[PDB]
Amino acid sequence: KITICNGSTICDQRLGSELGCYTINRVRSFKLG
Amino acid sequence: EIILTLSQGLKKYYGKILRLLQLTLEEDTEGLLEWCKRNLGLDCDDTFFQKRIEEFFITGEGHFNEVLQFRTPGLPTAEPFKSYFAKGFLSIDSGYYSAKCYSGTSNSGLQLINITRHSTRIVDTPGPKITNLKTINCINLKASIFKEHREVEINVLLPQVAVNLSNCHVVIKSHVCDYSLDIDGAVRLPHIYHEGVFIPGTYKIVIDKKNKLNDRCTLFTDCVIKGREVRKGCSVLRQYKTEIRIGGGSGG
Ligand SMILES: *[C@@H]1O[C@H](CO)[C@@H](O)[C@H](O)[C@H]1NC(C)=O
Ligand SMILES: *[C@@H]1O[C@H](CO)[C@@H](O)[C@H](O)[C@H]1NC(C)=O
Ligand SMILES: *[C@@H]1O[C@H](CO)[C@@H](O)[C@H](O)[C@H]1NC(C)=O
Ligand SMILES: *[C@H]1O[C@H](CO)[C@H](O)[C@H](O)[C@H]1NC(C)=O
Repeated sequence: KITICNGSTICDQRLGSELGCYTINRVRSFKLG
Repeated sequence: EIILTLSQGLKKYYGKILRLLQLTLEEDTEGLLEWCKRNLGLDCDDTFFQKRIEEFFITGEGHFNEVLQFRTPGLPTAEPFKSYFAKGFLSIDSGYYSAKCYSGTSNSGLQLINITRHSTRIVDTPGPKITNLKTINCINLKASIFKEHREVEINVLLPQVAVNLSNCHVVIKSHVCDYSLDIDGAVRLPHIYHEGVFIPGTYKIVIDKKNKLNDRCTLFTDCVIKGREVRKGCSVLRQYKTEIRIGGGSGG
C-alpha cells in the first residue's frame, strides 16, 4: 500500500486520506473464475 | 465516393477511438462520418467520440454495445448494435491495431488517475545508470521473473513516469486496456479526457523472453525513491535515470 500526495511526496497509511493524495494497493487474493 | 460496409466502418470507428486514446498516431477514418449516419443515425463528431470514451471508461451506466453506447436495462432489422453487454470488454480492433479495453462498469473502483491533478514533480538525484533486473528497488517499478511462464512482468505503479522501450516486443496489461507494443520509446497509455486527462493508475509490462525479438529488450526509466522527511509522515520523492536490461541472461 503506497500513498502519493501532490505528485511529489509519498506518505504512510495515516495521511492516505488527506487532500490531493491517492493510494496504490497491492492485491493478493483468490477468486472464482 | 465509396460506401463502407458494417464491418468496414466499425473497424474505422475503432481506429478513431484508438487514435483519440493516443494508442496509435495514425488512423483510417475515410468514410466513417457517412457510416455513422447510415448505421448509427448520428454525426460521430469528435465531441461524440469523447463522450463514447468518457462513458465507456468512467461514467457509462448500464449495458454497452459494440460502439460504446449505453442503455439502462423475427423481422429483419436495419439498425445494428442493438445487443448490449452488462460488463466486460470490447475488442477495439481497427485491423491495423487493436486493444482489449474494459468498461468502467467492470471495475470495483475507478482505475484511471487524473494526471491533471496528480502530475508528477520529482527531483533528480544521484543513482546507478544501470540497474539489474533481479535487484530493481523503485517505488514506481515492481518486477516479477516467472521462469515457468517464460516471462518477465514489470508492474508500473507510477504511470506518470515514462518507461521507454528499446528493442522490445511487449504486451501491456491494465484495468483499462490491454495491447501490444513493439516500437521504441515511452510506453503509450490510453488517455481519457473527462474534465482533465486520465490514464491508467497502474499497468504491467509483460515481456516474453521466449520471443527472440526480446533478446536485447531494455527499459529506460526513472527510478523513483523515497527521500527526506518534509512533513509529518511524508517524504519527498526523488528519481534517477537508469537502464534495465531484460532480454539477456543465460540458457540451460
Ligand atoms: C498538497 O497541496 C495542497 C495545496 O498546497 C496542500 O493543502 C496539501 O496539504 C498538500 N498535501 C500534502 C499531503 O502535503
Ligand atoms: C481532474 O483534476 C483537475 C485538476 O485538479 C480538476 O480541475 C478536475 O476537476 C479533475 N477532474 C475530475 C473529473 O475529477
Ligand atoms: C523516456 O523518454 C521520454 C520521452 O517520451 C523522456 O522524457 C524521458 O526522459 C525518457 N526517460 C529516460 C529515463 O531517459
Ligand atoms: C437488427 O436488430 C435485431 C434486434 O432485435 C437483431 O440484433 C438483428 O440481428 C439486427 N440486424 C442487423 C442486420 O443489424
